[PDB]
Amino acid sequence: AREVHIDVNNKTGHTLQLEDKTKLDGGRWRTSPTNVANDQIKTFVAESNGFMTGTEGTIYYSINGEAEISLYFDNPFAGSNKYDGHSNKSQYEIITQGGSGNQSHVTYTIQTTSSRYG
Repeated sequence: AREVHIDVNNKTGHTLQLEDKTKLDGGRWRTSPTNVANDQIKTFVAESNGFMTGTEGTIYYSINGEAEISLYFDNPFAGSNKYDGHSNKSQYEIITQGGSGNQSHVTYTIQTTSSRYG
């Protein structure tokens, strides 16, 4: 019973549309991902359900015909948890901070990309 709690914080300027391709490679959804409104935070939760396995998956969101977001999480059996957030268009950026442990928590902040000085 490893669990992964997921906060998705939408700061994109648009609605995050959940894509059907969203998938759990291991485990099950206690609370499953939904669309998330601009300037909104929602929490989704996944449960590991077997012997010496863990929870692992990727949530995919669409930014209104404009871009694809991928949020990966892994709370393995033994090991370090792993997480990543990626945007297929340079105009969006994901901040990823997630927990260590067993009942773990990760927050993905989907934001507008900033321009770096000089």
